[PDB]
Amino acid sequence: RDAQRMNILAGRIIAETVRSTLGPKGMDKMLVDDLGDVVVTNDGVTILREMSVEHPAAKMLIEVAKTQEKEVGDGTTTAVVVAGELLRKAEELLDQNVHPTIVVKGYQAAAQKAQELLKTIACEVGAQDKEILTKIAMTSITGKGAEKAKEKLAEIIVEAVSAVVDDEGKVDKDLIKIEKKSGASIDDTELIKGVLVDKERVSAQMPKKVTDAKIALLNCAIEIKETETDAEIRITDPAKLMEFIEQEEKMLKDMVAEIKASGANVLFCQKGIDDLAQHYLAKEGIVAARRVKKSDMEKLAKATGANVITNIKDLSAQDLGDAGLVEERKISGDSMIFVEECKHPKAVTMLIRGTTEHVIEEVARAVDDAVGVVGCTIEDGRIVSGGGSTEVELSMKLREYAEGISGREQLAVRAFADALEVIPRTLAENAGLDAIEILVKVRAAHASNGNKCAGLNVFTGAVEDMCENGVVEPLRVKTQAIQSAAESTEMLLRIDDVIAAEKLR
Repeated sequence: RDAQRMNILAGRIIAETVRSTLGPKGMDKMLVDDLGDVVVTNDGVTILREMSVEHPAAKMLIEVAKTQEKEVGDGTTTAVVVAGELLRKAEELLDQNVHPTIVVKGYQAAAQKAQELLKTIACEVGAQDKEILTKIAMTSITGKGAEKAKEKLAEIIVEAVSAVVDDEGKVDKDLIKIEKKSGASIDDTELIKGVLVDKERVSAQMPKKVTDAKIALLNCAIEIKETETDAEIRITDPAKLMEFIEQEEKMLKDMVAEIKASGANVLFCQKGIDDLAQHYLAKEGIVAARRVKKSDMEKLAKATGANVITNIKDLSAQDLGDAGLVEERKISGDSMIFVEECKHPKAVTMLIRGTTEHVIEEVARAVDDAVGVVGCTIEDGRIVSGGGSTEVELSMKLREYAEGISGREQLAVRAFADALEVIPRTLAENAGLDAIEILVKVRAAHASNGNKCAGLNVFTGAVEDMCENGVVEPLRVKTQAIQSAAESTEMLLRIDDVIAAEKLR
């Protein structure tokens, strides 16, 4: 009859299914299709990418989740859960024959007020505090499962982001490369200022350590060259077969000789190298190598100011780079070259070691997500208490602000505050504790002059300080969550007419 009555209860099917999969714990409810492609993965946004939709109302809430994921990378599921909880409470007031106009404005007023309340609560942090940067790092890796040396990994990751601090105060993830190389264990983890490579020197006669070496890049290969124009070899006299072998002796002499005249102590190459070319580099004594990714040939020139040289004949001194200290040694595994550059570090890297290929890949994913959490703090410089210790504080202040709004509509803004208690309730139910007798203790810590960092810890299972245990989350995730949640609910309250048309392009 009314239709709308049946669409409100439809939204209570997606939020509940993606409610337990939030936080450390969370059982997976896989609804595989008839094909049988089971993909057990405790994830939320992934469930929305492969699932048949029943009503068009459930499709609009997916757009706001994708735009927020690429910009943040985490916390998008915290909005759809709290969103659905708001519609369930609105039914208590809908029965009173309330008009949607006065209801939709009640949430916008409380949401707009929360934008100013979340600022004073956010604590300021500098780009050199070695006490807050270390806590936010260890909190993210704890959930990965690596009790071998998580304390050391938190001290090295903070030393890198704290050293590549540009003048404007931003941070680029491209300036931190990753290297997956097996070793003895994680204890051998160390961050080198530069770039490593397992390509050992082809000849042992080459120098083992050279200080202030001129880097030289060659985009072409060191083999038989060929003119850009069309050309084909033609043989008719069998006596000329020996001249071709002798002709290469001259081309591979004056060409390679120019490298030494330019003052190039180190050389690099991508493709293979001619067999006879190994003799020229033996008498001169210059470092060389082969097989190098094209992407690596760009960071070296960008990190030192060098320029690629496609023709050795057109080589110059300005195009040469400047290596800090090159040397080949071993560090619990296969020997590798260390092309360091501490005189002016423009792009560092990171090396991780493990016992097996399956172990390094696990921690390899944590270093990427860790930079995202700390990467946004250095840019904004504002953080808030974690563990859901932000909504319970605002809910008590909105009651005072709701008193100023006279008339028979103050109950609307008040009902929105009571619905924000779902965050501390989900984490409490997953821990196996009652969420009715514990909600009173969290209020004592925020009564009058209580601390502004109290929260419930899932591990210990009792109210503690988020700053002491190390629980903390960015501020941008909270602004976008309240901002998106404030606009997401509008998609349901504003609409008031079923669309039963035909032919819509």
